[PDB]
Amino acid sequence: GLMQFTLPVRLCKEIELFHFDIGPFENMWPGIFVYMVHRSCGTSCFELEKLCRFIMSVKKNYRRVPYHNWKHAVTVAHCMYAILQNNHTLFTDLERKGLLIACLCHDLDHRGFSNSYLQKFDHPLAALYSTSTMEQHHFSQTVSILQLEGHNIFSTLSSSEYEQVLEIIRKAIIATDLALYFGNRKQLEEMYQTGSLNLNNQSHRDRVIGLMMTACDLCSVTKLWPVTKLTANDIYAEFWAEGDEMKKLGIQPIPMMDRDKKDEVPQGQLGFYNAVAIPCYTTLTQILPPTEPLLKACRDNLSQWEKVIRGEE
Ligand SMILES: Cc1nc2ccc(CCc3nc(-c4ccccc4)cn3C)c(C)n2c1C
Ligand SMILES: [Mg+2]
Ligand SMILES: [Zn+2]
Repeated sequence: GLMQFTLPVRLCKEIELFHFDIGPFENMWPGIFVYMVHRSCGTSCFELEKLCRFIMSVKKNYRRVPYHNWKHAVTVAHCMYAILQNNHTLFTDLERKGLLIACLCHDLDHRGFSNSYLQKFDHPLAALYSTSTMEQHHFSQTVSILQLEGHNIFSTLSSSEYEQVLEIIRKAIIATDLALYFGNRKQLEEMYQTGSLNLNNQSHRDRVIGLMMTACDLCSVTKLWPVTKLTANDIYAEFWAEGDEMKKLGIQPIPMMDRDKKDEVPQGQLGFYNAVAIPCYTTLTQILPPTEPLLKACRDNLSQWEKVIRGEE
């Protein structure tokens, strides 16, 4: 009960910054996550024994793929921790609880393949879930683990507080389907600009949590250049494996997934920063001004990709 988690001084200070890298020591990531729950939620949010057992079952259910792995889960949760800590008074007790768990769980049991590949392979999961295939699976795996004995971290919540948090988590995880982000950000753009955005309106809060989920999920583009550059290799290593599997089904993959077209990566990153990342962190900064360091870091990385194209590195 009087048991803090504490971190070495360099981590204690840097973990509060949006651009923090959780580092290569896997055995420290559980403690980093518990540290973040304790500071953003409280030492009383979860029974430590249950939380530790829940974290280790979540870890066990992430696969050894190059990008959509346990490191990505904890990275996306740290970005959410940074957003929550810079926007102290905007979020409910239940939202603080639900969103760090949602982030840790959002890619549970990912196989390194897109919704599109599952649909073309005719994977069983594509028949069970016609849209946001992997994301409905991730929520389903979250509920499974919550129902393991000794794993219900929400046990002290009332019946209706419990249903509310599981509903925050479901919407948060569904929102990580990037196909839904474009529409969601357009609506948030219009609401903010006509002045109709209202954070007492639940359907509005939902949209804003959706955008935060996109922002955390994409946070590799908000790191220092050497982190951003090295994560991009992991990201393309999955896409190219998927491209290879598309070719096995007799389908030319899109160039993004075709390892023969590696040369167009710098130009593909530009498109991505311009069409997805910058718009994402721009609208997030408009709604939540203290998240501006994410937009600034993203702009700095776009400018580094421009330098790569000009052969200045
Ligand atoms: C967090 C993060 N999430 C993602 C998701 C997708 C992409 C890939 C962008 C991208 N490359 C291409 C491309 C590359 C080589 C040849 C032809 C086309 C097209 N397109 C849209 C990146 C870089 N991401 C990052 C950095
Ligand atoms: Mg995902
Ligand atoms: Zn993800």
